[PDB]
Amino acid sequence: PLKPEEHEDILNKLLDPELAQSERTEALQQLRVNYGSFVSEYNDLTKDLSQLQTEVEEAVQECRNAEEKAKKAITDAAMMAEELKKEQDTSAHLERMKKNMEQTIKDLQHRL
Amino acid sequence: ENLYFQGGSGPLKPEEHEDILNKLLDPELAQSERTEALQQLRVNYGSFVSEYNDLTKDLSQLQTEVEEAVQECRNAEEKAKKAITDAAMMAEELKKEQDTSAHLERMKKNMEQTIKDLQHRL
Repeated sequence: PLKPEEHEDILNKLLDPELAQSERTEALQQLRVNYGSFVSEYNDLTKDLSQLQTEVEEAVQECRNAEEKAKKAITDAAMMAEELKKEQDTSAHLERMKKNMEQTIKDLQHRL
Repeated sequence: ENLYFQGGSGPLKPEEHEDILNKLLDPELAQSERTEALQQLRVNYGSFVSEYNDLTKDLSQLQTEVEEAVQECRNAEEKAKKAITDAAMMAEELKKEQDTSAHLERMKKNMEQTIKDLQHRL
């Protein structure tokens, strides 16, 4: 888009009514094209901004999903860790009884 | 209700800008109405460039804001996958230990019956 000082210069060249009609129409073309392109680019950058805001919110919502999924996973892992410890104790106890009964069987086998 | 412009008007519409351009085309136009029309274009353009610059800087901040949000989302999703994989591993080891305990329970009864039979043989 034209800078305000360049727009002003076109305005001041158009201030002379003695200006040649070829440069008069040329300057009028400059303002016309510049303004049409300006409104187009303005509208373009406007919708770009509204979409970028939706882009932010979607990213934040994908972050809300991810952080909550992680937290649930961490809690479930801790719960299973507690349950695993209990089961390890049961297996250790059952292993010791297996050894005890293995020893008892050998004694019985030697006595028969 | 634009507050960048004179009055509550917003930017000139392309047809209104064009009408002013066609008023400056008249060689009979009064020099006072020529200066008036040039003033219209001047005020409108300065006010429009002001609002344009503001929405311009707004865009760069949303762009940095997007990437920071997406990268904090990349992190969060990576954290979640790490957590879920650890949860899966804990589930597998818990399943293995539950299988081991069931096996040992079956073995205990088997040996209990064996002991009884052997003891009855004494």
